[PDB]
Amino acid sequence: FRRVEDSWREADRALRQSIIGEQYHRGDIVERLLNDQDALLNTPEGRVFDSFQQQLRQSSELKAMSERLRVILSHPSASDALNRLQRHDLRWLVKRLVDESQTVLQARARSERDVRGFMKTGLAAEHHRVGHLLNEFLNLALKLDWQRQMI
Amino acid sequence: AFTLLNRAAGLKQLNSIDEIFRELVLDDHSAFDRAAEVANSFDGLTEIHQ
Amino acid sequence: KRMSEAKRVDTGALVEAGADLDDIPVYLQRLQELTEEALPEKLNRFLDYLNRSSDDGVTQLLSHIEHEVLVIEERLNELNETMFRVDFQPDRYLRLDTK
Amino acid sequence: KRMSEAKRVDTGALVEAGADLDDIPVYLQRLQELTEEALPEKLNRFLDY
Amino acid sequence: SETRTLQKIREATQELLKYGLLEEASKPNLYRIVLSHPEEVTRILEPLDLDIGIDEIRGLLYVKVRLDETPAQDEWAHPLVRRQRLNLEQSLLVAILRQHFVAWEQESGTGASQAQIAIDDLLPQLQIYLGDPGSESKERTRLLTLLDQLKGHGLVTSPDAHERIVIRPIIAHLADPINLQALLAWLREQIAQQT
Amino acid sequence: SETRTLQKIREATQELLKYGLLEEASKPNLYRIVLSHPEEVTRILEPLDLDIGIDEIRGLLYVKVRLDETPAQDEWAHPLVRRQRLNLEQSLLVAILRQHFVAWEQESGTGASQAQIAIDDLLPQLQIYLGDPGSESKERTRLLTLLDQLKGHGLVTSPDAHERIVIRPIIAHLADPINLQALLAWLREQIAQQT
Repeated sequence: FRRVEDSWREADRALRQSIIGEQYHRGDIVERLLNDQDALLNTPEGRVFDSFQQQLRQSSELKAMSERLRVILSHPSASDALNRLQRHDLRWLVKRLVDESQTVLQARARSERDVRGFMKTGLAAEHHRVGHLLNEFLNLALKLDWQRQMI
Repeated sequence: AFTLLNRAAGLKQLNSIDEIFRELVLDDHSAFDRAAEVANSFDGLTEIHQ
Repeated sequence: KRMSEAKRVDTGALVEAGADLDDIPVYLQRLQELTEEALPEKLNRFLDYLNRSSDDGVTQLLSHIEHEVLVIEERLNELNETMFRVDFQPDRYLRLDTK
Repeated sequence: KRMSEAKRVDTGALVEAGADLDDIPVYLQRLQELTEEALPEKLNRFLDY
Repeated sequence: SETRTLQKIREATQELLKYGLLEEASKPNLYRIVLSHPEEVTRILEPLDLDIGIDEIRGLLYVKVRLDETPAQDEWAHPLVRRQRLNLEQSLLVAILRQHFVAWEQESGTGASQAQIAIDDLLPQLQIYLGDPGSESKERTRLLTLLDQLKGHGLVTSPDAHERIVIRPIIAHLADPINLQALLAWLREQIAQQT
Repeated sequence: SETRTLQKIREATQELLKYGLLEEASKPNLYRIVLSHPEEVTRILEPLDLDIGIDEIRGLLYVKVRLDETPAQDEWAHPLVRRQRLNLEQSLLVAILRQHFVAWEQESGTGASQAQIAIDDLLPQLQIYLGDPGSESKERTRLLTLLDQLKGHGLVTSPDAHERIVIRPIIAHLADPINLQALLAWLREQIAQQT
């Protein structure tokens, strides 16, 4: 799930970075969004995430799993098999996945929110002109050296 | 720990157990801002759709 | 009548224009811009994708709540364990129950 | 243009009509209706409430 | 012995110099004072090699270095102006702001400066260019340092209680299509030199 | 409509404003320009509630508030002039340089021979009045910071190869010499009682 996060974070970063291209119609950006999400979903990590989510529809299974984990960690042998820390983490596995999936939905909502704001550009005339001016300027910016402090 | 300490030293009410737990005992992680985020995303998407 | 009616539904573009014979250029330019965006073609995909993302958020939230309840349960059992170390009344230890 | 604009501002008394001169009689029937019945009645009721 | 320029005019002008700009939405008195005696202000500035630009739709006044003979290198060479020239990254933020400014101006008309933004929204946008040092606090420090520097040029109010700031309208004149095109051409030139 | 103020005039004026001062022996042409055009200069200052005082022998011009004292305020407030309060050390050095300028004017006349001194002798006295910041080199550093801040306030020249400085005539015209003299009295008083 570490990598699941990295992938969707990267996808969000990409969609942002690309939305600067003035060339993109509203229809271009919506399509880019939908295709980015479908691609990230069908990739293996995406398949893992989707499987996890589908399980959440059948919550009974996850809850039963956590229950059985508790019962197991109760048994005395557990203490031997696992130092304190491992037993802690295993006791709270199901959560530490559920919480982690939240990070995915945050990237999704972040992309969605940015494109919503962008897509509202029913500009007036002169505003549209200066907006073209800006979008031009910014795509120039994307190629500069932002690490060299001197620059 | 210290939070519970003060809430305890403030038990002038000396009220019932349910309050004891809900206020004094358990550090708070209610998900209100989370629900706000979720409904807000729903509305943002409805805006896209509209 | 057509130019008027379209401007009726417009937001931000045809509002600048009239509803008369000289306004045709901007009217059809707007139609052309829309067709480039081909925006209405996204419809079903985006409806389904909204259902997807929103269903995900809501269900994951109804999860995060439940697991918080069970963490609180773990706190309670820890404290029941701790209090079992001592007697509350002569032959009596105190225990917590939840519902 | 004016008649279509009126149907635009219309609340359900002109939309039923078309957008040609044969409708204009209905338009102006609504006009006299509003002028005589609606305006005095409603202004008096407004200030009375 | 000698005459006094209208004390009220002297007040309005010296204040507007202190701020470098003056908004109807805040001090309509001095703003209208200038409106009544704009040529007075002009004459006053001529020794100073300064000028008044005006934008009454936005209820704004703002000084501006006289272009007639100020050194061809830059109006910034002017001895008496003190704050340092704007720089690249600052202009980057400027661009982002102006974008938001114009967007909201459409949404609300070109009236007074209710042009409010929430800082958290800037963090995504600016994150793409300056990157991500992987510490939200670090990037907020960066962002607020920038914003501060901008308010030194008078373009932006510092964060309020709700971490919202309003965009000073003076930006639009700093960011009219002419400046945008000139700077954009210069930016393309720099891309060419670097390439 | 209005023809431009002579470039020479606006140039000398901008010099005077940037440094609040003009010295003939260093920049004679601007001093002379203003001398030939004092009415116009003050007229230019007239809206801004400014004015210049002069000292031909010391060869200095300096800006100054045109307003009267406490006409409508308990204490005069000029927007374009921040009344900075020199901290303790700066005021101390100022008093020393004031009395030294006086003494030099006794030894060489007023103005025609600008006050001068080698920095070395000042370090012991100032350290006595101040308190060691940690080393003699630290005394040099702090003193040079003070000298730089004075120079920025138009009060001294840099310490040259021999660390010789010229004390600027504006010290002679300073606002509250009596308060500085009282502070010097307090300082010598404190030094005398603490032994």
